[PDB]
Amino acid sequence: MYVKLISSDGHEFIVKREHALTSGTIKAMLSGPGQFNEVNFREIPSHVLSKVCMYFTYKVRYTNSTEIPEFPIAPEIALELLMAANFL
Amino acid sequence: MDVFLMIRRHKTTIFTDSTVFELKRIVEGILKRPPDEQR
Amino acid sequence: THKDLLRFAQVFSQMIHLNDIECVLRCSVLEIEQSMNRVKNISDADVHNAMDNYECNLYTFLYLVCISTSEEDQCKINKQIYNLIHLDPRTREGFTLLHLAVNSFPNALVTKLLLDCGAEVNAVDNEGNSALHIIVQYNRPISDFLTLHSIIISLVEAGAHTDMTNKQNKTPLDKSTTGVSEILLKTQMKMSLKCLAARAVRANDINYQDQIPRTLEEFVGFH
Amino acid sequence: NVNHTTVTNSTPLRAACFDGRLDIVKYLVENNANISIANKYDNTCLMIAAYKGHTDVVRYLLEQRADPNAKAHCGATALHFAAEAGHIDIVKELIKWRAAIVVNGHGMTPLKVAAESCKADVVELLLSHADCDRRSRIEALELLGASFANDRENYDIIKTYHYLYLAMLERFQDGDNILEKEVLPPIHAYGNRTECRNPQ
Ligand SMILES: [Zn+2]
Repeated sequence: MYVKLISSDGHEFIVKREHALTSGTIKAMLSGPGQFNEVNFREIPSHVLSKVCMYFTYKVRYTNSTEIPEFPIAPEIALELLMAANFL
Repeated sequence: MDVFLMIRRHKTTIFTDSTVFELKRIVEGILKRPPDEQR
Repeated sequence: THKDLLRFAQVFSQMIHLNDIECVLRCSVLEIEQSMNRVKNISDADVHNAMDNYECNLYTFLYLVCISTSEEDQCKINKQIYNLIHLDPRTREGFTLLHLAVNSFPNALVTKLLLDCGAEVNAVDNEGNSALHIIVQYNRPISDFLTLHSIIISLVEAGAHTDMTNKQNKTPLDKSTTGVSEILLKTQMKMSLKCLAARAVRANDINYQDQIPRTLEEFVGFH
Repeated sequence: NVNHTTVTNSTPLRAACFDGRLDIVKYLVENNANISIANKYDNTCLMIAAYKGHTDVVRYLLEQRADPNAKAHCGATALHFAAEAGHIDIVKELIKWRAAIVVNGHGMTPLKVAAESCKADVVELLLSHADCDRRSRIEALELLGASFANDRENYDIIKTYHYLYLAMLERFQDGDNILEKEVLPPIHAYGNRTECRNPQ
């Protein structure tokens, strides 16, 4: 009832299943001809998953006014973070 | 309340948000290992 | 009928306050509004019979649709307004029917129906003006709080970027100077990891230099 | 003439101002005018000018360096007096000279008069020249909607709820500076409900 991602570079991570719903294609490839619960997204480096999970948790960090602080800005990894946002 | 644990095991990572023993119990709830072992 | 047709339309507006018909009055410009466009095509100077006749066009729907606001006859009226579904006359400065409707006229019933039938929600004009960029700057905020509510709510449901940028760096939130429109904007948007990432990439002096997919280029150039 | 007039401190210049003919501006207003008068409720020229719906003589009065200060039986000079008058033009005229005002103890703040008047546009114009505390804004917008709930001239239930939503949300943008709504126990006469404080 918790989910765990598999890192293509070799360092997978264990995360809450609340984030599983808040996603683009995780729901897509957690159901279907496969998995009717760990999937290796082999399309990414491991360090990117740290910021992905940080944003994922940040989703519930500020849910339902006015004042919200800034998410930790990626200084130099954003060029690859962009190519990753559309993928998922 | 205010639970936000940046857990980082050996080549293992838990984003888990409780007594220190209860923390080991959560580690057992995942790694399924002895709480004393996961002191 | 350059001014006489507008005169009878004025006559209809008179009986409106004096206390199929609408379809027939529109049938007047059914093709005439299109021959207007054809003559504008024939010569550029022929827009002089037309400068207000774009307005007097949308002026009509500013009244005939105003009173319009049977179901089969209502579908007929939808067909009538469906004339410029794709026959979009590019007006001066790129202001469409929605774009002049938002600017203050300041109506909600006309603006909701023109969106309901279908139009370019994220249409960009000359100098990069957007539909949401105009509504935020209004000089009578406290006077009517029941109209800005409707316009702002209706615009976002159709789909428009709340983090858009003008030719110069001026977001719709930034251009807004009134003290209330900022709140009635900030209480409705959604956020994504994609926009927050692309915003910094565009902000940074580092350029993509065509190292990104082409379909991803207009989620960054727009931002 | 002030000598040939009624007993109670009247002036035929003011009586002519009732007529509002241009002959007044031609002869008497251009020449020397009545300096000052008073009555039971302490009328002065600057008041009766605002009360008169005719404003060319009133504007001309300002053009004659009209004194921006005056008094009555209560503490009212044209901000407690142009409020209920509804002549928005002379309100803008007096704002044009950057005049100020303090509260009237007998009545309320000049902003608060329009709150019970059911009138609305006046508040935004007044707020424009208003550089007072932001705390005033919070309480100056929950009373305009409240009056619409139970009044005579203009009754509209829909605006009442809408005009209070901005009011509460202007109290949660302050960064943990919520000026909460302290309330007494509910009075059985006024129903049995309680004044609301949560956003929902
Ligand atoms: Zn965006």
